[PDB]
Amino acid sequence: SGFRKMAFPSGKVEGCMVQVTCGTTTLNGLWLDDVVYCPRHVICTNPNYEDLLIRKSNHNFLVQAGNVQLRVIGHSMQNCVLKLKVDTANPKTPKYKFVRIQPGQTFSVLACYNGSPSGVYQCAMRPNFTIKGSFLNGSCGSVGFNIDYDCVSFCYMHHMELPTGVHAGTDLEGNFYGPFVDRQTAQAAGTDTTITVNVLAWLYAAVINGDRWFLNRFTTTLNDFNLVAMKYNYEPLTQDHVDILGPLSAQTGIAVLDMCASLKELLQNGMNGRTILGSALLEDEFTPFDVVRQC
Amino acid sequence: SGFRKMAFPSGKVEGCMVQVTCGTTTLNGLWLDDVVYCPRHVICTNPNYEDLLIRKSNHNFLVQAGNVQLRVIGHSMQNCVLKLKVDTANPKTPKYKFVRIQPGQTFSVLACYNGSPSGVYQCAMRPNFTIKGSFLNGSCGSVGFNIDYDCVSFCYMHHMELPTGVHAGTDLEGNFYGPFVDRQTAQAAGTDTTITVNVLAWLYAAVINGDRWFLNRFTTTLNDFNLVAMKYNYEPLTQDHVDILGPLSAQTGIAVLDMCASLKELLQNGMNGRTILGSALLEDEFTPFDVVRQC
Ligand SMILES: *C(=O)c1ccc(OCc2ccccc2)cc1F
Ligand SMILES: *C(=O)c1ccc(OCc2ccccc2)cc1F
Ligand SMILES: [Br-]
Ligand SMILES: [Mg+2]
Ligand SMILES: [Mg+2]
Repeated sequence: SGFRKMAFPSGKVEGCMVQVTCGTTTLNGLWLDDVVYCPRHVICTNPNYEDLLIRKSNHNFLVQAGNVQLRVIGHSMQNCVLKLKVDTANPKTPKYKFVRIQPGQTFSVLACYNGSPSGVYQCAMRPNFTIKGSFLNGSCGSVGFNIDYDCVSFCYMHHMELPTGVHAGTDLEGNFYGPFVDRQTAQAAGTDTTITVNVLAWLYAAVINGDRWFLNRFTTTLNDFNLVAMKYNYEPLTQDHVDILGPLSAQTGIAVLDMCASLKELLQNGMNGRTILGSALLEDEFTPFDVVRQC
Repeated sequence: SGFRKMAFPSGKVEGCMVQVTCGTTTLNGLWLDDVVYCPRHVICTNPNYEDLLIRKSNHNFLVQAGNVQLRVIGHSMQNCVLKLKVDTANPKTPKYKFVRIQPGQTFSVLACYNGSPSGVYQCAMRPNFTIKGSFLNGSCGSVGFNIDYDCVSFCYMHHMELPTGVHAGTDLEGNFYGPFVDRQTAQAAGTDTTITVNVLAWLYAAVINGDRWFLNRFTTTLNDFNLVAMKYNYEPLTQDHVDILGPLSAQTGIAVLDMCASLKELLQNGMNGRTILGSALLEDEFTPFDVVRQC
């Protein structure tokens, strides 16, 4: 029993983190096989990164894997990341993939400074393509990931913090999540919404854990629910979301539309001072998979 | 910016987790140098563990470090843990200590099943010596730890789940946290209280992150505050707690007793639908050190 914000074990990723310095700029890099990936921000001083990279030599890049220096033998830019070929393949390279996630999905973040991992925590990609992370100066290049069996699916590299305190980054192919750019502008996060399918998954988690006070005998229609969800700034719930919640509906014996009626009531009346799984608000950063994995 | 429940990187501990089987009972063990530590529960079938262990041979213990079997060459019981001497020292042994923590302190938990790490999350030792963990069948032997520089301070080994869904375990010397025993009784968690110094540290974290709506011009006395804290089931705040909060008080320019007046108001009036650091309730599982580490 119990339900916590649970991250994946970070060992396999810790073995891949390195430090990258170019000029007076230092940040984190990801060392997989004979390639080090890092944000192209490291060559900064409306910049034109194509020019900046042409004006650079392999010897301008100091790559340090702990107490060992790696020799850069080739550099190239892939969108907003840099690929630095090095003369040494990482002996700790796990089986891995580069995957881009969808809004509503979760991933574990290994916050790193000067190539040294500092902490690990769970994050969700918000509907507005930001993440509510925890990052200080020097965290550029920290990566987010999931694990399936033995394979590390990298999905996020950290770049910048937006004015509202939220964070923006790219996939490992260097393509930004959301309408953000790696330069100094007035860019701000767009209006966010609540991830409805996740709130429902979390309600199932509560039931599985013996928290049932919010349940009711009623059942609603998918239409009538979405009419209420939109009013409260919730994402629309689709039939695919219902099918995805299938396994949890079976384990608990509560039909999805039955749970949706409980959610509707919670939106319209609040919690009346009660809590669900130790929370006084509806949590939406647990996916259906996250619940099954932990329950 | 940002504030998350952040665990320590688990790599150094992942390399120490093994599987231990005796009879049809399998659970997790901690392999450090040439010793494997695990709960004495593994020799179970008001048991008398001294008898049970006398009736066992080194060959009755199957220890598997991944795909490699370890040969047990000696066994002994230290309170509620077992020490299984093996013919092979763990080459991945980090610098480590066995430390017992105080109620109110936090630690990272690496939940493990069949010797395989599954997830990592942050926990606090409650005033009643339970932890609100996330553990399923097979999690016996999962460990909690902190990291200081390169040294892993192990502080918890998981044993059992209590009726209310909370968890009880021991330090690595086999001594239980709280008045719990490793046998089947009606034992239940005692009444819990809120960790006041932690709530204050978390309020400082909010201020450091730009959440200031709860602040007020007032300041209270340590006496007058504790009179209110006791009413709301909060731990007493001591002058040592005030001194510990010193660094955060300096960084923010808010005297501790000034923050205590904000806390008093929050207890007496609630949050009026607002949130602090994304929470609608007063969070008490962040220590002052946790805040400094992350802010
Ligand atoms: C770190 O990797 C990183 C990446 C992108 C950033 O974008 C904002 C910015 C501001 C000023 C100059 C260039 C880019 C910031 C970072 F820290
Ligand atoms: C796992 O390691 C473990 C340890 C102690 C436990 O105590 C409860 C109990 C119940 C029945 C027989 C013996 C002990 C339970 C565990 F799972
Ligand atoms: Br909350
Ligand atoms: Mg219902
Ligand atoms: Mg005040």
